[PDB]
Amino acid sequence: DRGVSTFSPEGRLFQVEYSLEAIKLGSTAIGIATKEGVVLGVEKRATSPLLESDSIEKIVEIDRHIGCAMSGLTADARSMIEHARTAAVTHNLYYDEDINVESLTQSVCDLALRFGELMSRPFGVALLIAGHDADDGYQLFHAEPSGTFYRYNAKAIGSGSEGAQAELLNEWHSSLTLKEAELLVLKILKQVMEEKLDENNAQLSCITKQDGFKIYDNEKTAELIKELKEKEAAE
Amino acid sequence: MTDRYSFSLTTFSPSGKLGQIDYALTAVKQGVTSLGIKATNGVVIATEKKSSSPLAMSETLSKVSLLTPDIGAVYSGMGPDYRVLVDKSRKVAHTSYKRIYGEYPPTKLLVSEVAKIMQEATQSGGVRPFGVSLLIAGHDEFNGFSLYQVDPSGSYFPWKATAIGKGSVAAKTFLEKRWNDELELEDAIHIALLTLKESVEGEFNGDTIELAIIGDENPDLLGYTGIPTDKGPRFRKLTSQEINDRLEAL
Amino acid sequence: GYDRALSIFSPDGHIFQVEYALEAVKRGTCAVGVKGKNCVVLGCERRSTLKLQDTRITPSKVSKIDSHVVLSFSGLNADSRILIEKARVEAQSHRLTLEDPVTVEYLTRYVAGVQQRYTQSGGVRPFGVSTLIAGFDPRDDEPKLYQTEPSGIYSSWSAQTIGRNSKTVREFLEKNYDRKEPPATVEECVKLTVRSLLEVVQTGAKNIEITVVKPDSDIVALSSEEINQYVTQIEQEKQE
Amino acid sequence: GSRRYDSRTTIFSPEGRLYQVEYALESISHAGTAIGIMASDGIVLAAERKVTSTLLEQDTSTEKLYKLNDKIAVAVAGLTADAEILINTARIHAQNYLKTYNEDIPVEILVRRLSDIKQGYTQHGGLRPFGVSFIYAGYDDRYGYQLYTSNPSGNYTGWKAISVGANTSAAQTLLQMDYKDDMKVDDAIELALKTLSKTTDSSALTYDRLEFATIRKGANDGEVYQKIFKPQEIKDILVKTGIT
Amino acid sequence: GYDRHITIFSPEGRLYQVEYAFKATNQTNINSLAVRGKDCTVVISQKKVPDKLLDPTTVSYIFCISRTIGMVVNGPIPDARNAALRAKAEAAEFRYKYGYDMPCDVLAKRMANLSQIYTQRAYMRPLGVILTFVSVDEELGPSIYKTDPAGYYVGYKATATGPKQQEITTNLENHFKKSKIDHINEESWEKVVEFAITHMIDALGTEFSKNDLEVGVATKDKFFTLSAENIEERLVAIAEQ
Amino acid sequence: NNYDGDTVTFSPTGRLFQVEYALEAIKQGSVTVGLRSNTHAVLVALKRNADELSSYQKKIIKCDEHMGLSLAGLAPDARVLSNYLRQQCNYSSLVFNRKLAVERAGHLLCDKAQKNTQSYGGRPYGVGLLIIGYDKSGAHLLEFQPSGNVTELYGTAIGARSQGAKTYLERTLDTFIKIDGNPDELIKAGVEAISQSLRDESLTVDNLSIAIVGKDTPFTIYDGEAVAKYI
Amino acid sequence: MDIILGIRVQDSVILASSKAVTRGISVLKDSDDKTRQLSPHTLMSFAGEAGDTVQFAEYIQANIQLYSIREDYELSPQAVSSFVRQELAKSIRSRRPYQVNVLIGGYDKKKNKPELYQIDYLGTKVELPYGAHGYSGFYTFSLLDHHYRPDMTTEEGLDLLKLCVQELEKRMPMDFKGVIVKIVDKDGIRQVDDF
Amino acid sequence: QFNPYGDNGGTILGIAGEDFAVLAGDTRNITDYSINSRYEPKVFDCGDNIVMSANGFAADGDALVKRFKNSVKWYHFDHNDKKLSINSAARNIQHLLYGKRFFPYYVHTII
Amino acid sequence: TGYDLSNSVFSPDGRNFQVEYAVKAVENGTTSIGIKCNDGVVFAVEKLITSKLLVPQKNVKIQVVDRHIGCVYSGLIPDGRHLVNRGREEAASFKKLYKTPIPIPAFADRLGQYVQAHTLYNSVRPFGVSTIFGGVDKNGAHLYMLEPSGSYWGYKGAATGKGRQSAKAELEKLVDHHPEGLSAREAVKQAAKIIYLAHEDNKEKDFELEISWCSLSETNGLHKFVKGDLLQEAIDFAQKEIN
Ligand SMILES: [Cl-]
Ligand SMILES: [Mg+2]
Repeated sequence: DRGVSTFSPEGRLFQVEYSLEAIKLGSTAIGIATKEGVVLGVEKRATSPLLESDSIEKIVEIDRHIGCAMSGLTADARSMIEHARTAAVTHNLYYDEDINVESLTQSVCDLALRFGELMSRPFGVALLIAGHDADDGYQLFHAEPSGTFYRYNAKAIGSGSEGAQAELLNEWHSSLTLKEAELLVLKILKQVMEEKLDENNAQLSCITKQDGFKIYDNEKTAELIKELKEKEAAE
Repeated sequence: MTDRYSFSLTTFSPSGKLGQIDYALTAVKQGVTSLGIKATNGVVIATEKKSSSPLAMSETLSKVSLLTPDIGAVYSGMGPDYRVLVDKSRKVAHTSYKRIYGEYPPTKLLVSEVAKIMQEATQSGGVRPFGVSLLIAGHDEFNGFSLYQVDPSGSYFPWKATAIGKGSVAAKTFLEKRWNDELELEDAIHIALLTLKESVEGEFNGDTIELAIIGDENPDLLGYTGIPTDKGPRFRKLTSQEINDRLEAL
Repeated sequence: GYDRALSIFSPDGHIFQVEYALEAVKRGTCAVGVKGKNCVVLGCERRSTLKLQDTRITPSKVSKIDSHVVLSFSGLNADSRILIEKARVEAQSHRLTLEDPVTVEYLTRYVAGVQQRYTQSGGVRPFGVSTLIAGFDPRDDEPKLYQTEPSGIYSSWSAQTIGRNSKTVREFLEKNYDRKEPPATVEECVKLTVRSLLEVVQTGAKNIEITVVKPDSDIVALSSEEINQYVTQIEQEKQE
Repeated sequence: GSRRYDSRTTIFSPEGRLYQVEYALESISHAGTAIGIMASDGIVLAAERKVTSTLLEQDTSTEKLYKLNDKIAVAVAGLTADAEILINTARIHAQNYLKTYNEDIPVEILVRRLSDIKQGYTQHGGLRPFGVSFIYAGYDDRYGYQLYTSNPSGNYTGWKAISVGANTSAAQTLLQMDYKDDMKVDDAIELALKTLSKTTDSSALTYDRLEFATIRKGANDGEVYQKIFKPQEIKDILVKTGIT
Repeated sequence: GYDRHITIFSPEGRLYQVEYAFKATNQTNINSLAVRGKDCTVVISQKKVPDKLLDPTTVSYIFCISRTIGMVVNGPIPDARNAALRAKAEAAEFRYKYGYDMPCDVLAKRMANLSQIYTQRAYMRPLGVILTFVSVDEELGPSIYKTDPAGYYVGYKATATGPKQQEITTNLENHFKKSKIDHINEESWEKVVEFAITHMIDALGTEFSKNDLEVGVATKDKFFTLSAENIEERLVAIAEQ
Repeated sequence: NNYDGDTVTFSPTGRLFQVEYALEAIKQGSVTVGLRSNTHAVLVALKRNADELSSYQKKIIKCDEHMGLSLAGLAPDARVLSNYLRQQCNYSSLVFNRKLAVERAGHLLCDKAQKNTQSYGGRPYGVGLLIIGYDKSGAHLLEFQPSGNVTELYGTAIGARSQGAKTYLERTLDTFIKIDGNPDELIKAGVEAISQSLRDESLTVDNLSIAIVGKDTPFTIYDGEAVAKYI
Repeated sequence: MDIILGIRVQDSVILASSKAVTRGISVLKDSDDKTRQLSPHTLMSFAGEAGDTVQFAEYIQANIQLYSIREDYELSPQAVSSFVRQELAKSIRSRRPYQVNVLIGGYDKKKNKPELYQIDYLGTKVELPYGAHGYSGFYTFSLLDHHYRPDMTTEEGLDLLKLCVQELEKRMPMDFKGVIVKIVDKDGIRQVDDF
Repeated sequence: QFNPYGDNGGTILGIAGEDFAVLAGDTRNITDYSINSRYEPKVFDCGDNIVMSANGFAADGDALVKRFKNSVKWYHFDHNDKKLSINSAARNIQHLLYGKRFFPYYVHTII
Repeated sequence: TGYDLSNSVFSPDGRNFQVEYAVKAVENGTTSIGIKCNDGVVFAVEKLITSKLLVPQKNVKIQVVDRHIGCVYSGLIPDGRHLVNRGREEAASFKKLYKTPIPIPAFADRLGQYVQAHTLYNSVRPFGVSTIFGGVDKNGAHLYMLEPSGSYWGYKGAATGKGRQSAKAELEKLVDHHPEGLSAREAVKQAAKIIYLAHEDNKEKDFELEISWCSLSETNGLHKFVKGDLLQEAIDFAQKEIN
């Protein structure tokens, strides 16, 4: 057939580029960073109404100061999350401190290109890693299966990403509050989702310095959805 | 500097055939004729010494090989494949039997070990099957005299008499007419020489024919005296002169 | 060792070996899971091409992983044994170190993780198996039903079906299963499970197997005559 | 490198089938028929040899019926050399179980182990599968008399009566017609031979073509006896049932 | 047609890579000959130095494997040297393990077994060489044993290898048909070398200078190669009768 | 064509296509410039962003107090190779109490890249590196290509549109080599050189990345408002 | 761990095991159950080196419970005892052997018979009408040689066991803090709460 | 028998003030009754405003300091030139020491 | 067809096409030569000045093995370095076990067997260099040239790379006109001339000359680079002969 680590004539790894296509088929995930916190939201996308939607775990804790959202082949993310959790706890054991968000992201990204003929293929999932540390403050990172990561003020991944990213381009400013960022994630998710957005098929979360990483209750998200509908109807 | 062939080179085709085994059997068909006949008081195995050049000393190339003192082997197919199988067969007779039980293996179990080695070359990574069929003749105390065929697949069958290689179809028919359950060893040698003459083109004598027997114990060939239980090898390779004597009464 | 990458990405972002493993699941006999208010029922199809079988000794379709958790499946039978063995070993290992039996979610997450590993390891193909894992957590009366598939994704289901003609039975369950009020009793839950299998099976009672799991390690398999009574009652009500 | 020459023996087709397993089953369909029939007081194993030659030494020959221990036997359909690799592994597993628990291995446990070995060759290692199907005939004190079959996929199932190898479709129809649950060993012997007699590709069924065996709990004082039939004994049972 | 790229059977029962290795044997366009005397074994080979920039003393296809065993190769020099180094190592290891000098025929068998493995195992290619081993064995006397890329080997009364092997072979065949003996009935090795050169001249139809030939001689307890001046002495004696 | 499936295969004209395809990944990467005098050595790098919300990808990596590089191509491969350089610099210090020579550092990178081009299964590195340093024989600049070829130079550039900067340096050779004991003027010449490879975009405060090493100057990276001076 | 006793009567097996856990100078606990249920009709008591005892017992328990799930069947006491013996016989030639002695009391549901197996740390197995490990047997075997009959009831077995414990409380130097008693019969395993 | 340990003597002293800290050590190095050196530095600046001394067997002491200095270097590389805090340095040193739990560094360390 | 896609496959000719393709990489490289003299050997190489930005005298191509052997090569430069690294390991293990420095014929076979091994398997690629090497040992001076196949011979003069035919012609004249032999200092001058004459094949870009030598009288049998006045004297001699 052909090598798994083969370069194309344009200078790209075939398998990495093909894994990026798998990520485009995944459900939408959006992250927005502010000076009051970082918000992480996802489309759950249940395949049938009999599927108990609360069991769809696409937003995940890594440590108290670091959260994570995913998009693509979500089964592939489990070993990445396991590595991130171990790296976070291990660094606390060795250094008696919280691990930097950038360093954690870098550790996850070191796994990415360990494939060949090590694992047999790249990961088929992208991650939004959000967190806080004392040095660089509130941060959001986009971790790809290429091994590259970019920091972002705001970022969308998955099926509605290019449409969502253009919307984040206009809406984001440096003075955004946390409440404003929550509504903005819900707004953009509602725009790109196929099914109608409610508390059962979409999930919010955030990371603040005081309270750490929290996945929002369905009752709490429901109120923020009701608040969004009223403010859009207001003009 | 890596052996990356960890996968099978013999696989099933859509029709259920194992191609490499069939092709190995084709290589055996092209090979020179060899045969085996079982008598009441012995077994005979025989083949043609097809000399590659008249300058070559055909005595140095032994197609008929001693495996144990009571077991012998002959082949049809690829000679080098046979030679390494004889080396492995001799060794496995010691390692997996004599060093455990203090005695040589019975014919059927040595055959079984050779068969196993040939099966593994039909399934293991990065190898082709052996391109030979073997005829193994032997004696042991509890089973008596026996004759076995072993094919490239690892399959083996016991025979009263048979032939393999070039003219095996004709030779097997000739043996069906002549064989009976009351044959003495000398009668079986006579029938072996008659059968083999049909498949040989050129010269037919003791120098161009290789023949061995599994017969009576040969205390004169043992090399020592003083142990009553050790009576000598039952395997004996017939000399060039001994073959020519029987060709006059032919 | 044989290191060859069998599960790889294709230009359109698909892993064909994983998707072809789902086709093996589609071929397999139908399996269904329905959870009531205080029970879970696992229904399974037995194809009637095979008669002259010995039903005492033939491998049963529902397998106990521990005394409180069961696993049924659709797909390659031989593959399913490997997952069942690993799950049984992990169940005892969890009891040994945590001093507590596995939760149904934990056992599912383990089986799912094994399935995922076989989609990005060299020299191996994915499992041609999807599972339904059902039971009750220790000291808990809330019913649990999960599903896994060759890719390694897992999720919780009020009711679910897998295998051949699972599209049809999932259609049936989507209209007949009410979340606000599930099957209150064991009878109601078994009846709904048998009804859902009767959409596809197209034969009496020998082709249906039922296993009821209740809280506190109370697992029982129904006999032919017990199931045949449900089959009789369903069709007599249907004639109207 | 070496990738070029790899057949990839452990992959799915687009339809979700294992290529090599399916092709191995096609190989087995050409092998000599083997039949197993289970009765209330015993089990019968009957099998047809493939290589009819007058010069084959039959009384010392064994291609079909093999002993695994005193309580368990197998009938083979497929490559004999492949089967012997698996047979010797099964003989060892039985003795490992006896050494560990001081009890003879239950039939299903032995069958599962062999079936798991076959499964492994379809999922990993990049090697061809074993081109063998087994009929297992055995007894233990839990389930009594048992018949199983396994095939190259590693799947196994239990049976009251079953056939493997050639003409199984035809054979299984005939067995399904005449089999009854209250049947006995002597009747099952007759059924096995009659089924082979009709399905055989040969002109007539004779003693030199058959391997035959019984497992009876009709030994002296409630024990279980494995009888591998000799050539003369197969000839006698052919006259008795009225086939020759 | 991947059955022609690696060492697996073709439908005819053939190994094409083995056959193509046999063709690599003649790539050098050199002919070798070996004969046996009473007390000795002689091996001669053509020596061709086309480039004037080459150091002719380093151009050789005859190898001293051990004190008793010499080896001439027909085939490309890298594979020849591969085979030489292995044979040297095997001969030394044999002496260490079993306490006596490796016999010529046993070394030939060993190297032939190694060649067989390359015809059966896919990852190893055959060596594109024919190896002619010579000695005066302490049990068997003057000995010539030859190995090829099939893993075939046999003993020889005399032998020849190369593009024009058949012409040399028939010339030798016809001599032994007259004499009715398995060797050159001659006391000194010098006259056996003269026989070898003479019969190569007759068979190939070409004259030889001192620099056109390469000679190896096995006697009891040593194998040695002749210098250009030693060969010249041989050529003078042939011309003078 | 048929000879580009893996790195172990020569083409009929004696070419290694996988290595050449890896070389192509460098040309797609963002521009980076290297230059030196007798006293100092400078790296200048144009960092690339994904979009306006994203950060600009870091191009320069520190290897030791006296040595570091700039990258162009696959960043993860630059991380692997820079980590190897960090270790080799470190081994030299711990075992021999010796700062690793820049020339010897280049030789080590060459040999590491080579092994991936001759063996099956592996792939070539998909990145080019500009290594600067100050050792016992003064200032040095190296260019690394993943074919294995490493070259010592007065100045160079790699990446997209790098030919523009490379021509400027070829003209300026006699001027900038003489900028001794003046780091700001040497950086100016590097910033003016990288400007010749720009089209449409210009050098902003979070776009530009500069590094310097010299006689009494450790390897230090300047980003953000620290490079506003040079815009 | 100090005293473990076993006695096989007509229709049951009774195991008695001491409650004390002592480290050096102090008695750390006086209510320790030195036993594990391997299967519903098979109980294993144990004594030996600290740590090793529980680790070995729980390891055996896990393996028998694994077998029970896999086959949906209970192994006979004889089969469990043979498995345990092999594990100990393997252990004795290891880098660090298990220093654990055990009694296995089981009711064989097939044969309708109680069975008692005594196995030491070397893998020395014997089936016995009554058994003990350590210094206990120096006092208790002579008693049982006098008072034991094979046709005794479970109540008679418990009285005979009281006579063993009284003797051990009189003549042994260590305070073993009484015994937990467990009965294994056709109905399973139960603990005698007052002894 | 070979003894892998030795005693190089020496004495060290750490005192913490309100906005400062001192680490003092004598400069004498000895074996048995011989003086090896009258000035052999034992207290080291390790970077990030941390001073260290590992007194006892000097070869193990030098090895430990060398490994910690290297740990600071790699902490900078791996975590974006972040300053290693004294509490974090201490926890790192615990792992360096406990790594040789069954073949210890024969030293008493103060930072 | 398909016989050229995989290393170690014989074609129906009896050829290994992958090795022949490696030779094309060698033919594409710059010119390098070797001259055997009375008591030693001289090595020289053409270094193409791609740009003014290349630092003169810094990108050294000729490599030393042990202290007595010089190695130069044409083709893929990294493959040459890999081969010299192996050569250094082989020379070290020889000296470790046997004490004496590795003889030149012994060293030649160590490289030869290693290069030949990279024609035995499809999992590796052949070497894309031809290597000219030699020095002084106990038996005197030795010059060798080693090809991608593993093939090597001893030489009076050797040449490889793009200008090899031009160089070979010039070397052949020296062999005919000096049968009694050439001195070490003469061989340096002649080496400069031959590289300058061979530069007509790579005449687009200007070049830099690099020479090294081992000689019993002139360097005590050790490998040294020709530097300073002796290098300039050889350049002047070469410049005079072309004009
Ligand atoms: Cl050998
Ligand atoms: Mg091969």
